[PDB]
Amino acid sequence: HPALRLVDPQIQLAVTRMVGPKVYPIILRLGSPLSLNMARKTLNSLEDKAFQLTPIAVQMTKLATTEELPDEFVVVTVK
Amino acid sequence: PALRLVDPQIQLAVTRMENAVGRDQNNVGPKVYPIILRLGSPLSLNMARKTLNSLEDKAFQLTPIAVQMTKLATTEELPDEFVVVTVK
Ligand SMILES: CCCCCCCC
Repeated sequence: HPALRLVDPQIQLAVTRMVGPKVYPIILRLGSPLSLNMARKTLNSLEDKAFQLTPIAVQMTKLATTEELPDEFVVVTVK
Repeated sequence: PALRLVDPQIQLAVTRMENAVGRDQNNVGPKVYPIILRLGSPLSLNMARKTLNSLEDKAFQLTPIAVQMTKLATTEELPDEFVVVTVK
């Protein structure tokens, strides 16, 4: 019943292990939902530094027709 | 759940198409960030290329990809710029 969902092309997957860094579109077969946080060590004190997590809102159109699928991509599956 | 550290073979690519003001920020390239999983429900990853190009229905060649992820225990193991993927 989970229909394939296409992640918009500002979020892609770089796979160096198969042939150099290659960006690949992302398909999601969501079983459980999924969030996406950007982490940087920019909460600088006088001595330490902390991590701030700014969530990234990823737009996910669900796939209408399988003809829309690209020639090549990666399928991330969440159970 | 526990924090796994995906090895540099697999990283997230994020492109800033514009700026905050909408300034056309093209020809600057993507930005690759190491991935870390707040992994609850387990996760899979398959490369896919189209095959069976006899027009009938388009088919895809799903070759699984080995996700080498290492459990992290210290903060200096954590880079100063990364991405956290959270699954329930
Ligand atoms: C919304 C992007 C999901 C990327 C998951 C990558 C896990 C190796």
